[PDB]
Amino acid sequence: MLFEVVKMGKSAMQSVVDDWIESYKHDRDIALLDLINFFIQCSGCKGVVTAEMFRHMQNSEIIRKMTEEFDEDSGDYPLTMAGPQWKKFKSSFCEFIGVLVRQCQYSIIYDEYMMDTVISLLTGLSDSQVRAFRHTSTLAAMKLMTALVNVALNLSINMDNTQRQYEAERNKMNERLELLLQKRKELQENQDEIENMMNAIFKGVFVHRYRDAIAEIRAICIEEIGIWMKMYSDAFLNDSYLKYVGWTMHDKQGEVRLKCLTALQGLYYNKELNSKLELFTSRFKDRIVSMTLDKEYDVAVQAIKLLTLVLQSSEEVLTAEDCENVYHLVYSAHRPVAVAAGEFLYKKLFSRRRRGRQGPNANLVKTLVFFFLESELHEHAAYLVDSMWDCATELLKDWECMNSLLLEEPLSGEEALTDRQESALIEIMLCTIRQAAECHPPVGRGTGKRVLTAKEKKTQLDDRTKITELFAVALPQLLAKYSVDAEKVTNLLQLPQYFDLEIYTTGRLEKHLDALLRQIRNIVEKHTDTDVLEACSKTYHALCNEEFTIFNRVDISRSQLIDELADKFNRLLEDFLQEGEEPDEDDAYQVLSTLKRITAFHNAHDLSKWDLFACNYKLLKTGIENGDMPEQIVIHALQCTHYVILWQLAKITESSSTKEDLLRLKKQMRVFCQICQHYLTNVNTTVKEQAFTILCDILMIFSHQIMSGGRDMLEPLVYTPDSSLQSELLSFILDHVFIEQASKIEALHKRRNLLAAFCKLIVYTVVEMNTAADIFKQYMKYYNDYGDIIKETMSKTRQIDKIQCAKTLILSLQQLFNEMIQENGYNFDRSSSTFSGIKELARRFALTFGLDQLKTREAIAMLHKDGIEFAFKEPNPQGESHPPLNLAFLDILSEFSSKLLRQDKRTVYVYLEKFMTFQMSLRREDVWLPLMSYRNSLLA
Amino acid sequence: RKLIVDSVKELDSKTIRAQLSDYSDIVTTLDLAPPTKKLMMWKETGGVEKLFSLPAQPLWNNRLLKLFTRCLT
Repeated sequence: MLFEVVKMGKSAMQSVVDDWIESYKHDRDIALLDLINFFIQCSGCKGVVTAEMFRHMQNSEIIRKMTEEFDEDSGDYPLTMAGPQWKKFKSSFCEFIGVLVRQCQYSIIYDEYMMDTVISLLTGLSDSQVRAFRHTSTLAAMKLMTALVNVALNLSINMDNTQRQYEAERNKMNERLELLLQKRKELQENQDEIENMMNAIFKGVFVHRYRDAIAEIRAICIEEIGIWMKMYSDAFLNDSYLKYVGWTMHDKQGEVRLKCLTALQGLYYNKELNSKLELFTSRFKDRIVSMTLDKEYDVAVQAIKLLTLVLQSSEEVLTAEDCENVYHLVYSAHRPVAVAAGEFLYKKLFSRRRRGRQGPNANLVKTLVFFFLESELHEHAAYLVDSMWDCATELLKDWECMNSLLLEEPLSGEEALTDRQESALIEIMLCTIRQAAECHPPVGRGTGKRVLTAKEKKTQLDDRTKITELFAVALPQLLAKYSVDAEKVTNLLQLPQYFDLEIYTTGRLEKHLDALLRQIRNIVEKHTDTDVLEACSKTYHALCNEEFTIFNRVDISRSQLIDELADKFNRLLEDFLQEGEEPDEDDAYQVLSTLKRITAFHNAHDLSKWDLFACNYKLLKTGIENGDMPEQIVIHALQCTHYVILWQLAKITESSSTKEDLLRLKKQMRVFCQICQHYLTNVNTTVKEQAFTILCDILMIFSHQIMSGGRDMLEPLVYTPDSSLQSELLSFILDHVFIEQASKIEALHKRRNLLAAFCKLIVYTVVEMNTAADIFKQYMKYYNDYGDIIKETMSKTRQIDKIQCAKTLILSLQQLFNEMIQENGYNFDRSSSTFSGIKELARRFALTFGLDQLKTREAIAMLHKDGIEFAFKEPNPQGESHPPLNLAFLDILSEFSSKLLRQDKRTVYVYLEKFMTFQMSLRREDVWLPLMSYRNSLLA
Repeated sequence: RKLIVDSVKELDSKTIRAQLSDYSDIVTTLDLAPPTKKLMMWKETGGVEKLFSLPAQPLWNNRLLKLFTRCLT
């Protein structure tokens, strides 16, 4: 059968078609019945059109009879069926239609029988209410017209060629004219016949199916209209056909919108077809710019792509305001749309388009700096660079021009760059260098875990080599020029991390290393900004790599720097801490400055040869004895002592360490914890926060986990926290994290960090799990802010001990009920928001026990037994008959009554009987209703 | 029967006219990527996994950092 052969996909369609054409020539009715049965069977209909039906019945009655005989196992029709066999079927169906027209193009198509029969059947099935028939019949008619457009295009080519010959004949002047004139007449009858067939499909199927309820049928029609106007633009690119695309651009479904954009991009690839699309662009330019910010990002990508195509053909159509909206898409969170916007920006301000400031890309670098400054959406250039990376690689990787704009002097006639423009260029250069050296996009703009290809690795190596050679000489010069500016110095000091250090010894550029080291030493001795000092310390660590031969030189420089800093600290402290006298603000400024620098270098560098614990302990001890020590000195002294104790623990790993070292470390760590506990009660909030962070960290490092992993020599160094410290740490969290509901978003991140620290101590069994009750009770009230941290803590604790977590959860709900009865009092309404909110946390907590219902039997049973005793605890002072105080609490417990397995249900009621008399079993709404609910929850 | 028979085969002219008037349901605003360098770093080190894996006080040497990461089990 025809359908079966097309589905099998074994024979060539031309053989299938030629076989049928041979059969049609023998008897036409037999062949047309088979062609008709094909379209009906390609919809899934297992019925047959008998010759008697075709000869006597009408198309409408046949479709009715076929609907009744459509055996159906699923609502899936061939074109909906998923699978590779069915993907082959779609292309096989479309190809059969094309081949049939191609083969019957010169003779059968003009017989007034076949095409009319096919178009009539297709139009009838395109009006059917069965999606199977309509979808299939629409696809067939749409493909038939694409094929008929081809015959019209071929007929037009022949008539133009024939007409050209007729002009020549009359010019040269004949039976030649007569025979040529007959060709013209014959081709006109043929062209008229094809146009009539095409209008029948357009006015019978397309006019109605472009508005079909099902989006799939609408997209089929939109796709085909694009093909026709691209194929035969001289008869299909008028506004009477383009009007349909404009209306469908406003479609609710994005699949259909994507097809409209793709159809219009096909027309803009040819620049000749411009005069026709000009009026349409003018009317719908607004909608296309609006589709850039589309809910579906895929449609957005195509809209920016189509605007880029419009920019190429005609630039005046888009006004600056419209272009500005697209420029704002460079800083988008979706890389695909940002990359598409980068291409539009490249083709609008950069693509349009000697060494140094005179270099060819100098103007384009200045143009990019001007754009970043005129767009106050972002303060860093990371996303602008990532978006324009695949398009402006030459400009972005031209670091000689960028370095010449920052170091070389302005040419006569060139206006200088302002400090803001120079700061902008340094941000752009650092960003280009980072993406070149580390071939990964910024956060949010990629997975960041792609295996690099061979070319990617070769590109990375050549980029790093070029970066190292150029900035090995330039970085010293740049730091000397912008040393006073903290923002500029911070950015510039990050460059050495992206360098091939071996280039210094393979390239004899060691004199440049000496200069880089001097400027870092110079900046440290002049700046007090924490970020400048963090950069200097981290740059030194990168340079201090024992895998590179340059290590000896950089170790000498680091040692010389710490020698000077430590010497000054010791001589300043001897006079600052002198018993008596008064502390000049000058002395404290000098002390804070030197402590700040040492704390920075102590985080990444050892510095243990310069014993600093004694100095830091004296400063902190004086604050506890006097009380007037500047807050900032206290913060830096606490941080520095943390690093002193941490660097000593790293050296003890070597068995070469004696018991004196372990015993000295224990005494030093124990003294520090007491100093931190004192500042946790300080009046300055910053000092309280610093002490908490350092204490939480030191308690994790010096915990029982220091003995795990075969490190049993560190058993003497384990520090267990006392109940006093545990209570003080909880007080800080309940006062500085759960407070009364730009700086807001920053304070959120700081408070989230502080909460994570305490939660880490609970999940690593450093502090008791009963302390988590306060955090657990604040789940719902602070869900938008700390919910993730609390949920992680609850999950982690459930793995440590489900039974203990169950008890911790009940205490939190027990605590919130106590607070309501402290305000609303015992006589409170059971419809109040506070009770209702408390009832809501119970529902959420119940949801977290569902996992492993057969493994959480003991935890849920404990919850009930723990809460039953809280409800029946304080007896009614009025009388031993009036309901018990807090009896209302069991209304909160009723929520967990579902998780109890039926066998566990019976046992918990037995526990209830012990706290309930048969007299207590009296029916009243007088607070006796609460208990009735919990009893009824467990009874069924 | 399981045959997908559809009573409404086309869209109404009021629906088409309404779509040509309002397109708010299918448009949206701009999602800007981390605007400040600190917000970029918080996107990298501000998630529950990173918070429960990294120290509260930044450690810039991996030797000092290993002392904390060794205790995270």
